[PDB]
Amino acid sequence: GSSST
Amino acid sequence: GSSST
Amino acid sequence: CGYSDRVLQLTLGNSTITTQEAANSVVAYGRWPEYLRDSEANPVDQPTEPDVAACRFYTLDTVSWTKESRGWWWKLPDALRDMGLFGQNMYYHYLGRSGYTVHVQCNASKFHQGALGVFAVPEMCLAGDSNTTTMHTSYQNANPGEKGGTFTGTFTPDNNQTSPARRFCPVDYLLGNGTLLGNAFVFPHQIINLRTNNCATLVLPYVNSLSIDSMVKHNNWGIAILPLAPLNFASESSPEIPITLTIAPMCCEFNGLRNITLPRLQ
Amino acid sequence: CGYSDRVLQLTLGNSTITTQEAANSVVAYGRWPEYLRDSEANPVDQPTEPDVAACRFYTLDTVSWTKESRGWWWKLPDALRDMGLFGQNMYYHYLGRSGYTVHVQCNASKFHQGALGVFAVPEMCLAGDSNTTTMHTSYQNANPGEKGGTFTGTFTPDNNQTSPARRFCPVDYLLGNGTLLGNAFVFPHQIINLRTNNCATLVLPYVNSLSIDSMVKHNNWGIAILPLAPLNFASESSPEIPITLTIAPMCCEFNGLRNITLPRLQ
Amino acid sequence: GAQVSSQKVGAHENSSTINYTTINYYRDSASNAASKQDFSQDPSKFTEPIKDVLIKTAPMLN
Amino acid sequence: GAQVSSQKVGAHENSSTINYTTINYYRDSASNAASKQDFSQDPSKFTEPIKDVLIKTAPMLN
Amino acid sequence: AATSRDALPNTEASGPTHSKEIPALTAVETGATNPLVPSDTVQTRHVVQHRSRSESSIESFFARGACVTIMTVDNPASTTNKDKLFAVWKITYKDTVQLRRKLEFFTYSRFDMELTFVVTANFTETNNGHALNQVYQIMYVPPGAPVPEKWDDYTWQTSSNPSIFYTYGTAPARISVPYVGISNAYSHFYDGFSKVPLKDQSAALGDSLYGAASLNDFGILAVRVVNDHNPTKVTSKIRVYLKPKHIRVWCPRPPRAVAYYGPGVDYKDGTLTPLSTKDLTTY
Amino acid sequence: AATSRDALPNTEASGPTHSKEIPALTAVETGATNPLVPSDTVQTRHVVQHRSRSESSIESFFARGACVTIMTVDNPASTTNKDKLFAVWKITYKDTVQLRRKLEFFTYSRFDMELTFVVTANFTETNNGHALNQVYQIMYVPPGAPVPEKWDDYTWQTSSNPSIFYTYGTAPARISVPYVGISNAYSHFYDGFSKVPLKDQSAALGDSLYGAASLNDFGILAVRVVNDHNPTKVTSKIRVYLKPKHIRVWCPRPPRAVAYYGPGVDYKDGTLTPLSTKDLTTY
Ligand SMILES: CCOC(=O)c1ccc(OCCCC2CCN(c3ccc(C)nn3)CC2)cc1
Ligand SMILES: CCOC(=O)c1ccc(OCCCC2CCN(c3ccc(C)nn3)CC2)cc1
Ligand SMILES: *C(=O)CCCCCCCCCCCCC
Ligand SMILES: *C(=O)CCCCCCCCCCCCC
Repeated sequence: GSSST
Repeated sequence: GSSST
Repeated sequence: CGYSDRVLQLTLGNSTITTQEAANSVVAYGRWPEYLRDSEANPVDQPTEPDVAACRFYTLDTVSWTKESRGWWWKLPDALRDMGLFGQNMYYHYLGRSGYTVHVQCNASKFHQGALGVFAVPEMCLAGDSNTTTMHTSYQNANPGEKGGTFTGTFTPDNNQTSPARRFCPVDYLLGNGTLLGNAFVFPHQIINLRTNNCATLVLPYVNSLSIDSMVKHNNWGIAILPLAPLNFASESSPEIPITLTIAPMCCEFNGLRNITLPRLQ
Repeated sequence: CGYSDRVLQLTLGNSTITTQEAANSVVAYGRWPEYLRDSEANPVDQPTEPDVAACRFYTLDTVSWTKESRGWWWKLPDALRDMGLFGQNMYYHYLGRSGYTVHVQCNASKFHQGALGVFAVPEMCLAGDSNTTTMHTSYQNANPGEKGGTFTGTFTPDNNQTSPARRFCPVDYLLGNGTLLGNAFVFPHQIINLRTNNCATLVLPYVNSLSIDSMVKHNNWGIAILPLAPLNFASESSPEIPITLTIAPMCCEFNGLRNITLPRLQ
Repeated sequence: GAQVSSQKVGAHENSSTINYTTINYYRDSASNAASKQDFSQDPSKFTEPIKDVLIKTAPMLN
Repeated sequence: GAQVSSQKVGAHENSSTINYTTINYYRDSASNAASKQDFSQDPSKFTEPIKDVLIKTAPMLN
Repeated sequence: AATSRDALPNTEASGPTHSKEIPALTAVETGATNPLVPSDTVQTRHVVQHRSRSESSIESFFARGACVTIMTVDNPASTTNKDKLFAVWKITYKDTVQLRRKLEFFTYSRFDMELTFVVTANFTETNNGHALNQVYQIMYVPPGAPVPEKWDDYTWQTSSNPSIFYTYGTAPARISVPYVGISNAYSHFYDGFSKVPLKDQSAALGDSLYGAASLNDFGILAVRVVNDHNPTKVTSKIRVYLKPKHIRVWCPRPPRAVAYYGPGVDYKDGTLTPLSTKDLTTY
Repeated sequence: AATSRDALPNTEASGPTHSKEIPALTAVETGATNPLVPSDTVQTRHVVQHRSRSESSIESFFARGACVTIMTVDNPASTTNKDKLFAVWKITYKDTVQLRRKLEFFTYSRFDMELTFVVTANFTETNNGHALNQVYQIMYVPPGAPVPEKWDDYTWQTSSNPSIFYTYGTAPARISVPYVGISNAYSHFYDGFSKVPLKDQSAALGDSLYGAASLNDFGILAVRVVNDHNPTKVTSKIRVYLKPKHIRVWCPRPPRAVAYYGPGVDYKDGTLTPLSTKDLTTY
């Protein structure tokens, strides 16, 4: 999915 | 993902 | 790593002094300044303690050392009476106590000669100008403020019995008080010997027969500077070098606040 | 045990420099010289690395500092183009890279005054003498070799439109390039202040937008020496002291060997 | 493929970290916006380029 | 990175909480819309700034 | 790990001092700047610092679109004896002064580049006729490719060159360009020549400009109005805005203190006295 | 935890009373407002309250774009002896009255700001010619930066200043600005001066305006038509709408009751009698 930080 | 509330 | 007896930095409040040619520094009677302890306290009211506003380095007017110079003197706290918020705090309260860092400044060159004796004297009572009456120096003449006074090589009595000069006549070899200068070394002191050092630095505790007193009526310390060895340079018959005096109040506190004291200083 | 910031010994190849009056030494941008790494390499042929034959101390012609002196400049590698096996290696190869130890020498006496600003400038492009045309300084005039060039206190435009002088006109307070000298301190530098030190020592890395380049077409570093405080002595109206410049190539390597380049230097 | 980062929040509403989402649309990174997540370094190489480390309380020359 | 919140629903259709989605597109929070999720406080500091706490059933002056 | 937007160091409380430690005393001859903070020379209180250097990061300093050139093109009546004006611009940050001075705080730089094009048009003749909406062609011609000689010659075919077709009145055109240097970094200064004068060879043959590397570093932009000649003449201007994104810089330099005079570091007579009068003892 | 949109307190049923408790009696001298509710003085029924104070929250009260200024610019014929008009506006909420009065219910405020620009144009001459679509440049010039003296001078390059390039006929332009104050909050009132008159120093030297802090608080907006002079003159207006978002306010104040007269609190003669006639015993 989507890699935050 | 997406933090609701 | 490089550190030395000769190279010092002093910092109090917004002021810093540096010196590259010191001869260590003296703490009078081995006692660093301190605030008044509860066990030795006497006035019961909450003291005023100005801290950085008054405990900082005030620089007084520069004097000039020449082959004619017999010597200079100042009294504390009197010399600081007109200095910033220290003086203001002093004149608004009945009682006050204070310690001091005295830093005497006098540089010259590898080809000049001379030695200044810098003495810090507890209760430095000086002798007056009269041989007809005694203990008669006026408050105005006893307290020069910042400007200080000088020593004379000769006692010359005030003859005007009708309008007395009412001042001190401090003879240098008698330390202006009837005792011989060669023994003044039992007082906390340093020597500015021009081949060795720029300056003198003395840290003075509050000294008194009382824990706190009237600063306006009473001086605790006297700073006396006398030429132990006369100024000399190369071959010039009348040389001159400046002596600048910088003093800092320390651990000072005040009691008995009221309206401001306005002294008759003239 | 005795060791100090002021007392140094440097040794490269058959040459040793000693100094008893240094003010430490500077490594430009914090980078010591190094040979070209395989990950940053670009020409594929086996490099020539002269080592002790070229990476040693070459001493250039001594210049003279006087009350009239506005300043001196040199370019690298140009100043070293005629120096022993370094110059030979430079002119036989298309490509070359090199770092440098620059050691500026200038002693005087405890009674002299003055301060030299020694600046190592990456890509030190200087301004030309023309107001009718731009970017027109000839290769011969841009490259003085060992002798270097000087700064002027005044911009004086080349008027001869028929036979142009085609050279630099480097105005000292503008660092010869349109910027103010007081800011030249953002460049790797040292100051020879005569009361403090004999010399300046700067260690320079190879700096460029490329890993290796044409040394004959391009200078990487400029050495600029300007009097920040004018020479003065005792009372003599026209004093003089020498400034000797000694430079060493470091970690230098060369690529693209062929016949020797014979440049039109006049 | 979404990248989610924190906002350094200045003047907070009269209304816990606040975030913003980013997605790259193009294959060439030159097409990308500026992240603005930059680093800082110490001025040492410019302000202190001397070979021997300096102690500020100590004499610079010894 | 999506933020999901509830709508305080007024006039409900002739059709359980209803939601709305929000995503911040910009790094600077000043670029953000107004959340409108604000708080309320008690008027006390303006209406009752007296040092001694007041009991409304009691005499104000005693 | 120190982020550009982290808060700066807190001020620590510091008291009186009487010691052999000398922070105030130093020797600038060494080449170093004395790293002092207020507590080294004055009595300080404790302050929790909140300020940050976020906006003075290299990205942030250059994160703005700067005008680097204004190109002029037209579309005249079929009749007028003079040729239809198409524009040719050699790409550079040096035709204007502001961005140039900012980039010149540094010797070398490396960045991706964003170009934004603001296009405006107007009528020139006291006339009265009209023009239909113009479409502009902005073609990049890289060094080597055929430069256009006519508004309508074969080169505008662009089979391989990158062109933008801009429609008047729409949002301003924009493209991104990679780091295109043949060097590891862009050189803002080049202390050298592109040619060696050889003794043996003639003087005129070995000559070149000082500080100039490739005669044509990055090529040209060629712009035209694609629409055919219209009875009423319209003139148009293309303003080019350049922004350095994803930037890195090396070797700091003093800023330009006197007016720029050309592509190099040259200064001109009469412009060399920037600083004004102020007396030593006057606040 | 009490949200702005939570329902207000329910009314509770209350019966008859005969006691020593005196809610109705009080003393306003204390500085307090008596916290009474209907059940304290009348018999009440039970009501389940549904109303809320959502729309009177500080955000909600200010959550609207308000007109703070109208800037006028033009683009004349090349020929006309008079200069092409570009606009310069000093940024402020005080040139208009409505938003000013709302913000002035409070002494201090803190907010992010949204600016929206509505641009309109028209023909001025009875003439008959035309103009092609105008692009406008709105440049922010912060205090210190070179203010433009000409529609086309070097300052419009904007290498570092933030500019908006607006295309006529497109949706109105919009930007957001952070809290930019050099203070912890914006001061709507400053009871002081920016200068101390010193005895020793001359009277004229120590003088300054009352209630004014920095002579130039936030800089100026400079607007121009980027298009070149067109034979038919077009005049244009830029309306600036300001909305305070993410707002906080401190220290409540009475609203302005008499007409504003300038940037300060000054009132003018003849405008001081707001209230109208109504008799004490007339409903
Ligand atoms: C000496 C001048 O300034 C510079 O050093 C300098 C200036 C600019 C710079 O960018 C290099 C040019 C890259 C080109 C390559 C692609 N470009 C394009 C491509 C397509 C289109 C339609 N329009 N422009 C235009 C820019 C890099 C360095
Ligand atoms: C005394 C006047 O009113 C105020 O107190 C007051 C008024 C305004 C206010 O905002 C401060 C101004 C911030 C500026 C900063 C950025 N601005 C910009 C920036 C870019 C562009 C294109 N256009 N405008 C314009 C607004 C803050 C306080
Ligand atoms: C990672 O990105 C997975 C989640 C994708 C969410 C929707 C992305 C929005 C559409 C992007 C289209 C592609 C851009 C060319
Ligand atoms: C958290 O946000 C992960 C889910 C992302 C869903 C798609 C977001 C829609 C595209 C936003 C693009 C970025 C805005 C600059």
